[PDB]
Amino acid sequence: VHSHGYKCGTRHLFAKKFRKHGVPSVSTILTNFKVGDYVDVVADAAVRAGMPHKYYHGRTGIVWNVTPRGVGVIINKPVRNRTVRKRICVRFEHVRKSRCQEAFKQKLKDLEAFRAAKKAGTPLPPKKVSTRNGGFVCPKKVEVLARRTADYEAMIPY
Amino acid sequence: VNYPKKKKMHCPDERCNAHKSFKVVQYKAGKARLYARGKRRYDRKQSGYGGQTKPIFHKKAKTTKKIVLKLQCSNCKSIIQNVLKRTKHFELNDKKKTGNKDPTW
RNA sequence: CCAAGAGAGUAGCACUGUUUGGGAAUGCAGUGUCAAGCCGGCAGGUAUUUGUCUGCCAAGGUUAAAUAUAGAGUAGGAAG
RNA sequence: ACGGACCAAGGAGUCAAACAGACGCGCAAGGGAGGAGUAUGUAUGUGAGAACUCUUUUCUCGUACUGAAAGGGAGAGUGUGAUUUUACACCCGUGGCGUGCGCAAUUUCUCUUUUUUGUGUUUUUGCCCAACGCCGGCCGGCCCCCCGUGGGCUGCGCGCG
RNA sequence: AGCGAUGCUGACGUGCAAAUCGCUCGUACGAUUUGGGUAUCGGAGCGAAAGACUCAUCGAACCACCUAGUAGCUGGUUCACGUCGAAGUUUCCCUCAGGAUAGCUGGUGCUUGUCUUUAAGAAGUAUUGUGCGGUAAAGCAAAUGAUUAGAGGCAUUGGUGUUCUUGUAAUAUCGACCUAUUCUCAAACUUUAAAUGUGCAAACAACCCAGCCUUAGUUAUUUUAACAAGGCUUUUGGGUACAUAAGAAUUGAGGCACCAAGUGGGCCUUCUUCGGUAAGCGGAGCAGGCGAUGCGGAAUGAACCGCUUAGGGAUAUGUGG
RNA sequence: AAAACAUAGGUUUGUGAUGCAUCCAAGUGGUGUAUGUCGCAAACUGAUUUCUGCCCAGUGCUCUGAAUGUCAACGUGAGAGAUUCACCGACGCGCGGGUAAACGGCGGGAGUAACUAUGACUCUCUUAAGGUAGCCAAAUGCCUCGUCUUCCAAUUAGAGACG
RNA sequence: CUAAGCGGGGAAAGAAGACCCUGUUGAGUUUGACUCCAGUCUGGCUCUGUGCGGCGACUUUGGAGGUGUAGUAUAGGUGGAA
RNA sequence: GGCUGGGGCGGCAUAUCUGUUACACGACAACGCAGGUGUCCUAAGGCGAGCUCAGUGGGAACAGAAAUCUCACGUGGAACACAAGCGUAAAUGCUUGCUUGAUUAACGAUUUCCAGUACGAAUCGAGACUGCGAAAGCAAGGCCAGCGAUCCUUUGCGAAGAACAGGAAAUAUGAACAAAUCAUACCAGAGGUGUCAGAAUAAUUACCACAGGGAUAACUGGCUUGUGGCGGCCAAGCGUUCAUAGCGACGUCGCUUUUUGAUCCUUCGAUGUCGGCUCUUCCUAACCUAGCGCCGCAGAAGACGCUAAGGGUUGGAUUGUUCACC
RNA sequence: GGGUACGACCAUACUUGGCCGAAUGCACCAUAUCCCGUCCGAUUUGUGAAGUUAAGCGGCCACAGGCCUCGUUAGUACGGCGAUCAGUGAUGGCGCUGGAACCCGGGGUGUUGUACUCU
RNA sequence: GCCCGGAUAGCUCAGUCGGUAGAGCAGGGGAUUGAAAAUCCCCGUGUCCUUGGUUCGAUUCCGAGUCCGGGCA
Repeated sequence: VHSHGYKCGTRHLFAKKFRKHGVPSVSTILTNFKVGDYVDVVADAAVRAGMPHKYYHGRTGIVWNVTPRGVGVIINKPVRNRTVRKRICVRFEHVRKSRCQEAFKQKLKDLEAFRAAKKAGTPLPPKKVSTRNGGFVCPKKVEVLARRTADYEAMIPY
Repeated sequence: VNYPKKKKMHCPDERCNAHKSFKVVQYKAGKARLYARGKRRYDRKQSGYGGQTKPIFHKKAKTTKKIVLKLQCSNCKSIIQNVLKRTKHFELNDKKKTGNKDPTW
């Protein structure tokens, strides 16, 4: 059985990788928040505080909190027969807003905007096509296949 | 190690909350008492005609013991304890480190 | 014309042990030690001094009835 | 692998505290006596552990909790004024839910019935949630320190018996 | 004679026998036999000592008693049908044949309730949308780490040599070194990098519009600040709904809970994979079994094939012929 | 049933009675011992014979040894009191000394012949002391059927050597 | 279907393996185990007199009872002290 | 004690840290692989500023390869108290400068391991009070290992004030009351457990006891077949000539199981241990016998092979033997 | 469009070499009294004037280097799927699903905000 | 845990009824001894471990963490 640091390491994961070294950007810091955001978790390294244990990068949870430097994310962690919500104390630097949800809503409103426009706003306005289908065809030059060995002396392994 | 001896540090005391000068010192123990309640009791079991009735403990497993500093902020009638890491070496004498730019050899 | 006639090597204390739920001691037993102006003596569950205040008055002496019977009790019923 | 030649008769999950649930069962903030004791004939008996009880005194547990304590202690009603020490009033704390109740549309039905539709609304004791609020508790806050507008951590507590 | 017991591993070995018997034998005037009398006794004795022997009792004698003494263990452990139905696993232990605990289980529930599901809530799943790694793969001319040859230079005597003394000479010279080349390679190498997986998201408790309420939120200036932030908002206050035009399916309920068992040695397998030659070996990972089921198939089989089971009937298939 | 014990034979202690040894609940209890070192007690060794080395560091024992370390009560004097402390302070122990027919123990290191092998010879570390006398493949030797001599046709046997 | 045999098998019988392991199961025995104890010793105290005699303890007059250098000078030194 | 391919032993896989195993989430065993931990450090803490490495070249008395000096390069290849791993470069490094935040808390809130206990260890605020700085800011001792229940002891915790009647509305008790000790408290610390959730513990038993366990060794039997034991293949060489009469190196596959190991299936409420005697029968990888092939077989003799298990197959000595061996 | 400046993004923005540059400006560049700071005005501090675009800077260039980027490779490889099937054994095997890295080719070579300026 | 010798020179040890720094002895020269043997004279040298203390002056005189060696718990 194995050794256990709460920050017990790995091979090639935590290490800060391919030209991706160094501090978080100021863009990172310019960000802005509100709570309830569904944001995803990543690990810089940078400061080895506010830094989750292993579970958590690549997972999406929801923020419940914004503290000075940091934000609270409750995440559902799967134990036995359940997922428990865990509320984790990160400083802001280790988390980011997805698109996961964004689209859904985005579309939903956009669509509504259109659906609404379409009735009950002014205009009227084509989008898409159906799915997939049949068709007339006037092709104009079919081929076939003849494979391997003819002129194999030109090619193949030795 | 070595650490200070006197020390400007916080005293919250009622002769103020502030960072103040303290004398620093390192504890030793006010150990046990005859007539102490425990002792009275210990003694009670110990009485009579039996053999010996306790755990005597013989594991030792390290050697460290949390050093405690006893800090007396002057004004303050306040003494405080403040605990250190497990150590094999210690010292308070307010001397300082020096930086090594000269090896005699 | 006033008296005013109440238990000692015991009480106690140490010590030891044993013993107690009883705790810085519930007793007892041994051993040693060993009390009373009597403004006293005893008790008042944290050691003490110290003081009040509170309750009694030991250490000789006898005493139905209501209880027991518990395994092996004896005369004479009642039973399941 | 063990045990197991045969047949009768034996031959092994009991009584029982506090206690948790479940369920019936009683009554209900009381309930349970409870120990006892009385008590008068059916008539052996009798003035019935066991009959009937029957019960003043109550006893006992229960019908606020919190603090080691010292100790305090719940409509901090609601509402209200409120500069709410107070002082007033006196038939739901705040929100989320709610079988429900209401309304309209909805079918037929005379009307009824009223199918069906469409909604409304309503105490968080209907349940739970979610937030104060509340008792004891603790830090006493705010602030340089301390006090008041007011704090601000905490608990087997309290929130319409 | 006697007293004893050496050999036959004699006899017997359910014997005449709880130690017999035959022969055989030790010794047999002495530390010699024995009778009776007398004494030592259990954690004691005794003991020419074997821990002998001590009344078929003896590395603690025997009686009665405490006692039905104690058991993480052996064994047993006494009617029917129905209904539901496991675990070999979780943590800690002076803990490994055991608990506790959790989990699995049964039972008991409790609030609703899906046929309007484009506004039930759910789903061991897809879809999108939306997140995400360093296995497999690649690769070494990229680094890291490894490895083979030449070719092309520099040389600051690597070695060689001639012409030169000899040259920090020349010139040959072969090496070192340089360099680009070049082979072959990695579990704790690695750019890139899979597949296979892994998070999330997909509705009404929603969207907007107003205009509100409130804030010892933002070193403050509100204020017709901004933002923040939340609270609101009769008949939405007021508005506003699931089309695409294009992209699920399900959903023989969901919500929710009470509480007690029985279990903790497993074993078998496709797949991955470790140890070691190996092993029907050991040792893990996934799923499934078996276990704890039989039926049908594999002349034979716990786990292979097929398939699971009310009781039947009739039919046709399964695997297999 | 012997290679065992007993056993005479060997050797040492302990010990002279208000004792030693020793039994015991206790007592004016017991026994050795109705007795006294030609005595008793206690252990070891195991005819005769012959001899019995070295070590006392260790570990015991022993000591009349030392004397001022230590070592309990015990006392003793010291604060409102409790209460505290100090000094006092015993054998023992430290300590010092003895001791091996007490327990037991009793080395390792090099070199060295010009023929030869061989290494007497000589140097080393080191122990309490470093195993003497003796005696062996011996009930003792692991290597091991060690070796040789010897006996047998042929001998892991024997024996004799060797040791 | 057997008599007399017979001893391969019936993993015969034969005896809840004594070996072996385990067991928060034992003992007999051992020992510088842990932890006591019989025991042995020592001290302390005591029974406990009787003497005559030493040391202690008492505080009583304060006596024997106090010189560095340099102050030819008295040196713990204190103080009413001119 | 346990541990454990039996026990023992050894080892520590027992609390543990790391990296790796381990399937690109997550989780995963071995007495696997490769490593660590019991401390260290008043700065090696903390903060600023400054400064930049590992490394390479070129010069520069002494000085040469290696002193310094200096230019000049140079993505850290260093360096960062330490095992290991992470990170990382106008810094995190490194040097300097300054300091005490390694501080103090209502200390809630938070995470990890996880029983969704725990500790341990971490994370996030708020209050202090400091530090540092120009300032934002940072700063609660690099980050990750390096550490400890109940139980007990101990250390630390208001003086100061204002009382009428509590004057923050003034820290608790010690139960008949006083005043004073003494003692108890509340609370937060330290004091220790490495068998690391945390019992005060030596032998010996072949005199032995007991309960079980084939959940476990010690026989057979069972898998395997390393190990042994047997054959090829191959064929470098050998073998006067000579690859192959006969061989057979180097290789390199076979094959077997009268070896030996490994494994523990079974067996412990029983499967009678050695050897040997006897006695049978069987097997063939045929020693002898029948008969063939080759010969580096002239004869001679042997050798090699086939076909062949029908047949045959010893006495002693010594040695328990076995084996050994004359 | 450039410049300037603040950027943001953080390599098509990069090493390397040429060529060229109007403006505004940057820049180099002088100085060191003051302040300031340094062994040192190199840095920095303080002053800022003479020079000078040489450098920088800029822009471009470049069988440049690098990157960037696509294609190519290759449904191979490599996974997923199977009761099935061949296979000494790995394997290999089908059909059902997915899916490379390198290579070479090809092309590409900073983007663009804010404030300021400069006809 | 109390009891304590040792903390000084190479090793080992002191300071008028208030002054302050020791020998030994390794050592290092001499000298002695023809050179030796035997012997003599001279070298050197400490925080008086480690730190505190009375006072015009104080290792004199003093306090103490410590260190360290030993005895019973």
